[PDB]
Amino acid sequence: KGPAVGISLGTTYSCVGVFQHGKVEIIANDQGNRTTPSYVAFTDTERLIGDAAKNQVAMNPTNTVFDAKRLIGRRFDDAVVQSDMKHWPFMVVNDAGRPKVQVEYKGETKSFYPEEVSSMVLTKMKEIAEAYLGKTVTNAVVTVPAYFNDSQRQATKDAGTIAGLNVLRIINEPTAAAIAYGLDKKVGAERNVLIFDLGGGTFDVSILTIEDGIFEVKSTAGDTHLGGEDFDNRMVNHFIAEFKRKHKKDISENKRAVRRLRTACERAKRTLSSSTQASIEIDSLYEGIDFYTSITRARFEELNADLFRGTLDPVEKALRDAKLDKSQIHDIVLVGGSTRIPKIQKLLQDFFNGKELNKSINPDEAVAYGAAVQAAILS
Ligand SMILES: Nc1ncnc2c1ncn2[C@@H]1O[C@H](COP(=O)(O)OP(=O)(O)OP(=O)(O)O)[C@@H](O)[C@H]1O
Ligand SMILES: [Mg+2]
Repeated sequence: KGPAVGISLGTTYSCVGVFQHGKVEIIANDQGNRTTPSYVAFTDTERLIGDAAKNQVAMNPTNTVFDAKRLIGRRFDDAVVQSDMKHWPFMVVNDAGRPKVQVEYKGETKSFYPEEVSSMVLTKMKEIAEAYLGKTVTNAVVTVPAYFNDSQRQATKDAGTIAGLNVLRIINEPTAAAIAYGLDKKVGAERNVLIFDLGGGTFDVSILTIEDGIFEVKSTAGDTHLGGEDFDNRMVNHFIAEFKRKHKKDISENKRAVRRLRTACERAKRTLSSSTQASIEIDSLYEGIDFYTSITRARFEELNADLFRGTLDPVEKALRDAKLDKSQIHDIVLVGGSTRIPKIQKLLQDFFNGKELNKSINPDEAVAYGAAVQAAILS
């Protein structure tokens, strides 16, 4: 037949994995990345998806779509939608109560339902899998946050159908993470697991109680507007200030300068999770001025201190609601690309009085990993 795949669809990135010969392989895309941006772009001549889309965002703000996960399954009159709209550089219109994204493709203006944008990303993932597997992918298990209602889940299932994917099942992201680590095996005991998920733009904390294979979400908390992007922003402002100090030039207005500076920062941030310092080299940032500088892990940590620290409040809240003390949680798994940050790992352990963190599986691949296993058994 055909190997069912596991797909995680995140607000900023997506990932696809497959279970074969007892091992789960996370499939790398055309650029060789193990995760693909959830970006879709429309130009005069083409429809760009993934890395190709994100790589040209500075040029096409109005026709480059993202955050479709924040729209999916919702209405236009939805307070959330009404708030989010204020920050997207693309158009969201009302179509009989449902929101739609309006872009210009090949001179003509077009509109898409949130699920159609997601189906585009889903198609890229399916494509990546097939290119690797050398076979056509039909069956799949897609992940969704635990707090998604039936409409949001419906729309995700739909986005899968559009892409020609037979969605075997939609499972929660935290549950997929648990399965990745094997925290679902029956041990004739009640296990309390805390899933700490800090991705690109969202922060989710979920306390699961696993009784004989059966998962039970006891509490959830977090911030839908706190993620790795907020950390990048802090770097940007910092460097803008420095440029204005060394050159007496404010580049805030120049959207190209800022958007290129941001890309440089996000990159330096990743290397800061291994090295203690990274350099920023950008040619002709503003006018013909080349911006050559660098940051240390120490400085980076200072810039996001309050943010990193504030991460513990949602954790305290989740425990409180679940009616558990720090000592009652058996396993803590790290999920989301942002958890690779050292200071975040330290901060969490200290809170759990030195308890060991589960983090051998790349945190941004954990959900995909778990869905792959789940997909495997489902076939
Ligand atoms: N080494 C690293 N250090 C810090 N952040 C990293 C590292 N590697 C990846 N990231 C960050 O992880 C984020 C992507 O996380 P992930 O791939 O889990 O996102 P996601 O599921 O789309 O997230 P969400 O749904 O929360 O937005 C980006 O902010 C990226 O900068
Ligand atoms: Mg994620």
